[PDB]
Amino acid sequence: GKGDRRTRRGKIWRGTYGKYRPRK
Amino acid sequence: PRSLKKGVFVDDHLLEKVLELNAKGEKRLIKTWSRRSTIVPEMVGHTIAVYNGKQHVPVYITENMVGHKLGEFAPTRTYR
Amino acid sequence: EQYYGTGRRKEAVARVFLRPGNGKVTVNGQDFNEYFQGLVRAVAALEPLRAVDALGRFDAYITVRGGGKSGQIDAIKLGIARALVQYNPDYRAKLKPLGFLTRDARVVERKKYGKHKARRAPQYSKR
Amino acid sequence: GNKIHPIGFRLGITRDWESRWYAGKKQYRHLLLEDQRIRGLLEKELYSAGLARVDIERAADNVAVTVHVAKPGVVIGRGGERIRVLREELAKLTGKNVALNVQEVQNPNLSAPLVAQRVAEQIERRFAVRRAIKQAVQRVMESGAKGAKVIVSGRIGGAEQARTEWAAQGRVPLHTLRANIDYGFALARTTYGVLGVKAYIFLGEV
Amino acid sequence: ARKALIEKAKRTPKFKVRAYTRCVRCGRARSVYRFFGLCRICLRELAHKGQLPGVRKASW
Amino acid sequence: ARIAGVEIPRNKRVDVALTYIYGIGKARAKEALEKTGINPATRVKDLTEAEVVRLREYVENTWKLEGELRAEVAANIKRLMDIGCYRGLRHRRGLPVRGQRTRTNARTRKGPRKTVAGKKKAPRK
Amino acid sequence: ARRRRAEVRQLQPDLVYGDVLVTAFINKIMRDGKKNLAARIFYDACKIIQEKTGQEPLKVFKQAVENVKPRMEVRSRRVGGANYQVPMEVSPRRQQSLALRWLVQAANQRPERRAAVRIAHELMDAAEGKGGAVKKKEDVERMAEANRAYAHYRW
Amino acid sequence: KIRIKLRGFDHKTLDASAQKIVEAARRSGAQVSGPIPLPTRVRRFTVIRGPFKHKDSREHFELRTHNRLVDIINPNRKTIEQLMTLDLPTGVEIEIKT
RNA sequence: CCGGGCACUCUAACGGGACUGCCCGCGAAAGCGGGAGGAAGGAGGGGACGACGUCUGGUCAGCAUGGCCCUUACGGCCUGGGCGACACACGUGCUACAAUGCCCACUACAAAGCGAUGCCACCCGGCAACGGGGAGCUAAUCGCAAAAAGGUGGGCCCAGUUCGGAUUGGGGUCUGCAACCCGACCCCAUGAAGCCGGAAUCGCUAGUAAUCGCGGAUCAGCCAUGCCGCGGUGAAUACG
Ligand SMILES: [K+]
Ligand SMILES: [K+]
Ligand SMILES: [K+]
Ligand SMILES: [Mg+2]
Ligand SMILES: [Mg+2]
Ligand SMILES: [Mg+2]
Ligand SMILES: [Mg+2]
Ligand SMILES: [Mg+2]
Ligand SMILES: [Mg+2]
Ligand SMILES: [Mg+2]
Ligand SMILES: [Mg+2]
Ligand SMILES: [Mg+2]
Ligand SMILES: [Mg+2]
Ligand SMILES: [Mg+2]
Ligand SMILES: [Mg+2]
Ligand SMILES: [Mg+2]
Ligand SMILES: [Mg+2]
Ligand SMILES: [Mg+2]
Ligand SMILES: [Mg+2]
Ligand SMILES: [Mg+2]
Ligand SMILES: [Mg+2]
Ligand SMILES: [Mg+2]
Ligand SMILES: [Mg+2]
Ligand SMILES: [Mg+2]
Ligand SMILES: [Mg+2]
Ligand SMILES: [Zn+2]
Repeated sequence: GKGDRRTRRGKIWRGTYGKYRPRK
Repeated sequence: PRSLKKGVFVDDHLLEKVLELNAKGEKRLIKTWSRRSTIVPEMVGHTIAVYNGKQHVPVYITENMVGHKLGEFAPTRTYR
Repeated sequence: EQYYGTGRRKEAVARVFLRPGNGKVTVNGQDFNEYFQGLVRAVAALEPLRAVDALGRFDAYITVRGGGKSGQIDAIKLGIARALVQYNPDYRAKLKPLGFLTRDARVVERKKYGKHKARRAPQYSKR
Repeated sequence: GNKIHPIGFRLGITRDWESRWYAGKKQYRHLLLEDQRIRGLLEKELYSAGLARVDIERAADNVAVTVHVAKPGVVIGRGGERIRVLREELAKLTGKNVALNVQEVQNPNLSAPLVAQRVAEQIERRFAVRRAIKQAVQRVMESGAKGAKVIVSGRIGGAEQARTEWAAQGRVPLHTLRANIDYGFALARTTYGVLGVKAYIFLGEV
Repeated sequence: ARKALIEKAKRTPKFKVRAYTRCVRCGRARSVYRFFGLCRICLRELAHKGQLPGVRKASW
Repeated sequence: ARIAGVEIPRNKRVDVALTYIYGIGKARAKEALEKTGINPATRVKDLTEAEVVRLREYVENTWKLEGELRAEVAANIKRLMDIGCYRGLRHRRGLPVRGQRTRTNARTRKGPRKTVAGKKKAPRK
Repeated sequence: ARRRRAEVRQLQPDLVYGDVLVTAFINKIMRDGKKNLAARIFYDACKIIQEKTGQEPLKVFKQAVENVKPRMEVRSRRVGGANYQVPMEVSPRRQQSLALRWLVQAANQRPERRAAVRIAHELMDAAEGKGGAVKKKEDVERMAEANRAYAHYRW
Repeated sequence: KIRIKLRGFDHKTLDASAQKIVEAARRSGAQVSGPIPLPTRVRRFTVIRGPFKHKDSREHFELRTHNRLVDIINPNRKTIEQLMTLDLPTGVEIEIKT
């Protein structure tokens, strides 16, 4: 969930981007 | 998960005091207030007394510890 | 030739243009069902027409902006209801009782200070 | 502790600002720090003139300004010898080169800031508080005003136990956002310590 | 405000980091609003006096 | 089949199944099925001996896994520990190592709460 | 509610069966204001009932509700030191509130993985006269009268 | 094509600078595009009322920056005069990107 | 997108608008109960605003201030520590224990805000953090910007498990003179407790609760899960 750093919703919550949530 | 980037940091207080002290060879003791500085190759063999805020702890530097900051051998707090 | 209302809800603006025709409904250049894809509520948006036997005697071009889809659905609900009266003011005699003419005033209440969410107060202990 | 400053509360209507100069997120803090430096000096000296207000307008290095006093002369000086030194004291403070008009306070007993200053002085000279208050309310109430009130803090009369003397007449509706009530606060150092003085004058409603 | 630690105006921090806002009016160092240079307390004091132009009491 | 040291992922998608290996996670899993071209969705029970070989081949020679990994990691900790190193001491004292508050919740590294007598009057709240 | 008498708020009829009673059940099913998801669940249920049953789901829904309504219940009241379970009638309004609430609660106690199946099967076992819902209804009524000795404390 | 930008803190101080520029130009230039509103930019300052603790009080303050546009087409020389030195507002700032 | 037009939507100034006025019923009156028009009734909904006073309440560490005390140190400058300690106890919260769910795709619909020594479109390199390079913006023109929940599709099948992400090993990117004590952020490993919580106890009456995400102040960076705001979806129940 929101606490999973390396996941979709995880990056959102932590307000970041990366492999699991790229900037499109 | 350590980090610093490209440009290993080391205060030049002891640096120009060590690499320079390597001219005659080695020496007994040193006294620094730079926990900040990284331990580099040219220190192995030296005995750098580090300050922990109250004391100047004598830290013998070895090969296996090249890379760690000096503060890591001068523990700040005192528990039991 | 063409009739038009408006309708707004919870901060959703709806531009409703009714023109005689089949029963096609365009919402932002999209089939009604295209925009409100799988939203059980949607059906509602056109309730006013059915409230007077229109729908199968009209066609509608709809614009929308601001808010969320269900809010937009409520706005559209009013536009269609308004224009449907500009068309024939005798239609109020039926849409009134169903309150289709009313603009729901309910809006997100302001977030007060010292209070997690406007009303939800902080939990306290050892009192 | 309750009740907002009746001025900060009435800025919307019945009560304009004391600095009508616009600015942007880069200079505002400066033009502000400036006004204060201004009021800092103006008050540090013109005390004797009895300065009720001090507006400050701007447009671009042409810092309008003004100073509403009860006794203009004190500002001016022999022909204008004081209003000179000071006028240069402004541009020496801030190389802005600005005006320095002077409005006269028709009645110094309808300007809360003065009425406060008034009583505040008496307190230091050791006048009986209750009297001063009673009186002050009168001066204000006699020369017009649909209402008025005065409040002194504590250690009244050098007492160890801080108190709070009252006194007020007519109307002073603070909850009514339209009262147009001048508020004035005057400190009051003393051998034994500070005493705060607030003054309220209700003049005209709508 | 310990009129000695009001050496913030120093501008010679050796390293731009050590630079810290600090109130211009109180010396208050813990709630200094960039925009006003004031602390939350004085920012509230002057605003009441109408001495902060434009600054009104918000309500909605 | 057994890929890494006696590993037996089975009856479940190979990618998921590969996870049951010490050293492999969603990433290295998906990656190996990639560089070995095997549909991840296939149940290992439906894998091919041909495939099971390429997998076994790749994975085993390309990464330090299972026991060999624990050995290394074991080693590491013991190193910063054999050295004066602050980080080492923390490991010895069994306390957090990544600079965390030990005044409260530090349970995961400490274990169960070994409660002791306290000072009643003085709302410890 | 110390002043007025908080009047019951009316709900918007069903977007399908045009039934208020249905929106209600949907509201109970709904969690975290996800009224869409709520709606779908209920409907797939009316569908699953169409399947295993050659009867209109709306009629099954009703029947079910009816069987889970408690016409009597016990209410606690302190009198003379101790508290006594006083049985008393149950207003129509509360019966409905209770019936629907229990259906969803009982349904979510069920073993089927899919939400829709649960409401469906619970709704059926309900109109049949069985199911966890109807039990609650019965365990309640059994509770009442089982204390008829105190029925004179009308309340 | 005269671009006129009016900003301020008072919405009368600006409307009193969009009037001293709306008629004093309709006698030398285009029929002019009336003063155009333009959304405001509000800046909120939320402060804890008291000096010590009591973090649940707080009062709300704000700086509302109103805007105006105007935009008079056809400089016409004669317009650039009726609007040369004929204003009044002190709590205003003007901009021209014609 | 261009011509072109202010209709519409907005933007934002100024006005209109609701008065128990109108109708029936009760009443001495005030007013109560309905009914009609109306976007809106009978305080429309939410703020700002909190009397004489009480707690001898908070705050001399925001400031101001009487007295008292130190005035080569109870002042001052640095470097390094500390405020981050950890057997243990409590408060407020965060993330969870999962299928009305979690993933990955792909597609929608916000509102208020912020943006020179800055937002940073777009392009290239890098799994990525981020680094090169650069368009436009002193912003209703450009940018932060994707809103998320939803919707379509597909995977997982009920397991401490595609639930949950705590710890810990490793490799890095940034901000900064400098990240040991003591920074966020990325990637690979690791994958803890937790299967819904004893006695107790908290919030909330509707766009409220619950739930979803977005922006701000402070600020280099950040330990924001705090705080102050914004909008999406949107209940239950109140006998008494
Ligand atoms: K109102
Ligand atoms: K006291
Ligand atoms: K959640
Ligand atoms: Mg997960
Ligand atoms: Mg729907
Ligand atoms: Mg909300
Ligand atoms: Mg001081
Ligand atoms: Mg700083
Ligand atoms: Mg500042
Ligand atoms: Mg694994
Ligand atoms: Mg610690
Ligand atoms: Mg009032
Ligand atoms: Mg106390
Ligand atoms: Mg006390
Ligand atoms: Mg602390
Ligand atoms: Mg807790
Ligand atoms: Mg790339
Ligand atoms: Mg377990
Ligand atoms: Mg897992
Ligand atoms: Mg650090
Ligand atoms: Mg389970
Ligand atoms: Mg925020
Ligand atoms: Mg920040
Ligand atoms: Mg930390
Ligand atoms: Mg944060
Ligand atoms: Zn201050």
